Amino acid sequence: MLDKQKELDSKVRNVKDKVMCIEHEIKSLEDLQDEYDFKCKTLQNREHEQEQLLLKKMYLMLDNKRKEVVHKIIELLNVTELTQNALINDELVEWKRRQQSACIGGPPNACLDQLQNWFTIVAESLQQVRQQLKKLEELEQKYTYEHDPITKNKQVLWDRTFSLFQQLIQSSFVVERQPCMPTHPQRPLVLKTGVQFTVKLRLLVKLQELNYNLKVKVLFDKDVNERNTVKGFRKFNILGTHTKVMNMEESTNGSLAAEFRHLQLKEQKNAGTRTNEGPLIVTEELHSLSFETQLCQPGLVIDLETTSLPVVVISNVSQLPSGWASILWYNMLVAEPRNLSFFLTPPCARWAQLSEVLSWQFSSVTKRGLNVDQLNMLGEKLLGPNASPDGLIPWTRFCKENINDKNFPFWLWIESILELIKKHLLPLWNDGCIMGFISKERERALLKDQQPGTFLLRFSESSREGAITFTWVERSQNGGEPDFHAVEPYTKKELSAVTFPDIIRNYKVMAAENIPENPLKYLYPNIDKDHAFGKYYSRPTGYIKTELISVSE
Amino acid sequence: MLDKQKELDSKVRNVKDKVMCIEHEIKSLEDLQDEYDFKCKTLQNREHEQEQLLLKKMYLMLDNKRKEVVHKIIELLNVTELTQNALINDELVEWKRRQQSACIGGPPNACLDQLQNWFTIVAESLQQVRQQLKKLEELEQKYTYEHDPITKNKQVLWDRTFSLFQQLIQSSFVVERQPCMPTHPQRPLVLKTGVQFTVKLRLLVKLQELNYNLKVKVLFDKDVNERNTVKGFRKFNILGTHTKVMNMEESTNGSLAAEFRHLQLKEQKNAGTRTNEGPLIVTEELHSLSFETQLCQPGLVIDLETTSLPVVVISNVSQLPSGWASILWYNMLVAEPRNLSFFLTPPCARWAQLSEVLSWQFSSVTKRGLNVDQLNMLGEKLLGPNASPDGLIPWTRFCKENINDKNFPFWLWIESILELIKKHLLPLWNDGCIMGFISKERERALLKDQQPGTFLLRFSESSREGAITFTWVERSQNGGEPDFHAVEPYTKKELSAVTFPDIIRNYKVMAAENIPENPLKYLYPNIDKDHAFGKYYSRPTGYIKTELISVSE
DNA sequence: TGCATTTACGGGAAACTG
DNA sequence: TGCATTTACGGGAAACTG
Repeated sequence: MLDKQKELDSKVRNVKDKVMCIEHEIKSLEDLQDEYDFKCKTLQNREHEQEQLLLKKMYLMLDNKRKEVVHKIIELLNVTELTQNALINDELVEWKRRQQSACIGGPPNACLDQLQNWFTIVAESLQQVRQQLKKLEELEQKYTYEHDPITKNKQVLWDRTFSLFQQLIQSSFVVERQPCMPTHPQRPLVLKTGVQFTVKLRLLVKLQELNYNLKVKVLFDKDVNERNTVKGFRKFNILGTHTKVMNMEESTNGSLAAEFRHLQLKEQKNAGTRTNEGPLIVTEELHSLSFETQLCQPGLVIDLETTSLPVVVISNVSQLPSGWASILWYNMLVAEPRNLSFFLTPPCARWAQLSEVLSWQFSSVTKRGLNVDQLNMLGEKLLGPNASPDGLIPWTRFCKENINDKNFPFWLWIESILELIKKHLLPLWNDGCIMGFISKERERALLKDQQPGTFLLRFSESSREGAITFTWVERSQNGGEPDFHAVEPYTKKELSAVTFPDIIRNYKVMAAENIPENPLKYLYPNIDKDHAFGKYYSRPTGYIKTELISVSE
Repeated sequence: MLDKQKELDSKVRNVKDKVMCIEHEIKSLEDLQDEYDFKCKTLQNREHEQEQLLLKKMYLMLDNKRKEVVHKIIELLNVTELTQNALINDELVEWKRRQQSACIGGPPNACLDQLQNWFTIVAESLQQVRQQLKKLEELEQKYTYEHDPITKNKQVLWDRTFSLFQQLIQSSFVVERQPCMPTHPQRPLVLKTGVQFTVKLRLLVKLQELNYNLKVKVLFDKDVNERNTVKGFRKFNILGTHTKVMNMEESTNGSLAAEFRHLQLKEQKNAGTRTNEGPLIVTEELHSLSFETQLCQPGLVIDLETTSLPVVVISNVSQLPSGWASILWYNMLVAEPRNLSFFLTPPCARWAQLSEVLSWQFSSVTKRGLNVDQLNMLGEKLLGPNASPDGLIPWTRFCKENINDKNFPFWLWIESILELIKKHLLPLWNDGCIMGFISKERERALLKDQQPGTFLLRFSESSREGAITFTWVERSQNGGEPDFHAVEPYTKKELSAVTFPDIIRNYKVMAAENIPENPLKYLYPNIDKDHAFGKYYSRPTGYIKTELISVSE
């Protein structure tokens, strides 16, 4: 809450206060050297027409006061550095991690307003300290003498003030929204050669003499040593309009921003790399956008510069799945050190950290993430029976390496289930009708429940296209549980034709010449089908109407 | 058969024969002026060391023989013109119509070999007649005299021979295969901005001193006055490599050809036309490819030139349907006169001519066209109860203008039915299982047939997506026909999910608590379902198998 | 020879301009 | 304001190159 923000805030007032205060002192000193000027100039020349002593004791004040002014700036400057350290190395830093996490889903990041505020106040305050060092520069360029407080102090001061300004502005230039294809908005750090994508820069030092002044140019792979060292490294060029100029309009509430839309990548086919497909890493190489600009002024010439988070580049949305797998692993095990050679030695993740991201994956796309018992199932797929919250899942295991006995990788498996929910199960998923992930051993051991006529909804473990199922329980006459019963899993092909509610409503089980049955009374504990799936059912010389319907035996 | 071909052929021998024959005569004359030369030259100068008369009577022969030579070429030339008329204005002409018809489906066109033959023989023969006019040019450039048969004849002859050659070669240059997108091979005169398409030129005068000599360049809309006169006329540019050179290799069996692949159109967005969408004609404007080249030689400089059939240009295969509608109507009511302003006043077609094309539409895509009773149904849709084979179907009626009461045009309706067969009904269509087109009045009046358990397959008349149905007959107890019965039509959406054979195999009709029925015993006259659709049916701790199935009530 | 990655095109939907 | 035509992108399959 206001744990730091209050502290921090406090300090920024402190600066602002000190700067005014200098500013009186400068006036009063701007007076007293005049007053002297007047009285001296009438008294130096005088005889052209009871002690006292004005000239000897009073002069003193043209010393005293200047000393007090000079020493007093120095105190301000020293403070300002403390402040500026707190604000650049904690405050901003923290926001940027917070944003890293927003990208792979996770708690949404706060606005850049509060920050923009501090940054701008401390950046105004310096600017004022700039001018007074020039007003004192003036007084010296009136009157000077043996030891002139403002002749020893002049250059060190000037140099500090600018040193400070420079660090300050440099740090403000920041990627307010990282690169993204519009047609893929939950998937923001993967690009495809061809499609257009958007970036937003933003400066935090909202002055008004920086309006239509800064011209940002975009670059790509600039200074990436992995072009020479890594065999097979692709190369590209940005197509759209790069240069934009950064302006207060457009984005509301000030914000001195620049929102590129219409940017594109194209590969640089030049043989060259010769696309060695026997190299170090598949297309999970990371590549980096860069932005550049420069703040030109009377006596000022600041180069700015920054960098998106590492990006992945693909050709075909076929790849996107595996592509997002790489952006997860990096924005989860890396603080920012742009480690474009990360996948050469990709470290292991702890189960405790994995799980909360796996959850984020569903919470972002739907309206409900992965509960506890669910997670324990995927726990055990990766980790074994002993699924401690410390266990280490290696990057092979999560992504390129078949599960226990199957012909697919684990991440590809979830990725499909996730795609199925998105386009055929949202309503049932939002509303908690689906258990989804549950072992076919704890699923029996929870169906010695009730009325021979209860059924769960699972996700097939054996598919690759991602596929829902259902299981129910009978009475076998032996005085015990049934073998229980599950139907071959409904994938997209069936589901496209009739809905999964409609399937359930009307399933039959048939014979030769027997009235056909309907063995689905109860959803999980006790819910009568036509209440659980009530609201999702569709609808309730003269063609006769038909329905599709799924049937067994 | 060999009705003309024999005649024609005959004549071409005639030419070839005459040319040899000249050729002896030229030799024997090439001798007799020598012989004279020898005897004269010994006798002119003689005294430097019984009558007779050699010099006076014999000389005569240097006249006689030359006269006979000269007159004799003239006979050849005169003949050759007759031949060349027959071959250019009937023979070629006919082939080209034959090809026009191949494009909208129809009897496949013969090879260009036979033609290539004639063309080449008559084109060799001239070439020889070229040379002898130069061998006689020589004899004159030996010896001459009062009336020299070959001084009056020299220029007229020379000029004729070339006049002839020129017409001959000009006519050979011909579009052996008209433009087409590979991904759309039954639809060859419609192009889409973006896709690549192919053309083949071919010359018919297969000489060997025209190999890597002729460089064909492609053009587009060249000399099309409908760019200035017609408001809204689009414009374009060919992208790929235009110039190709025409070579004997590549295409086997000689053939001096040039097969462009990789050609593309792009619109010329330049405002300009300003895309007035209140002009004369929708995108059914016709546009024309042109080919050009030039046959450069010692003393010869022939410009060649030709033109594809009019083409239609679209943006999106959405349009292709209506697009093909325009290519049908033109290659059916127009002999070739490139009437790019045809759709401004589009004439009416007679039912007799329509029908055979409508048939061609199915015969081309499947393996069976439209029988007689079928045609009579579409007869009556367009024409009325009185569907004479002379009735006039106007172009509105066939294409842009709703049917009697419906919300679609007739051609769009067939176009859909046609698309349905192509991707879900081929086998049943090939094998005559489907009546398809039959009025819902003659369909009752042919189902007071038999065992309450017969059913046809129709095509819905009310769809727009194109949709099959089935109807069957009962027994009502009243001692007469049933109301009969038809199911709401199965379109692509159902059909994609389960097949139309599988539908039929298992349809049920259901109740609350009654065993469900199967009212489809017999296909049309008497065929037991499971024989008619026998061969098309699919197939005949442990998931339990299901099926989709269509059900009524 | 096989697998990985990229291209090319169809179809659907949104965007554009008259 | 509405309709026609074109663009932009996803997904599937073929083509390419190591």
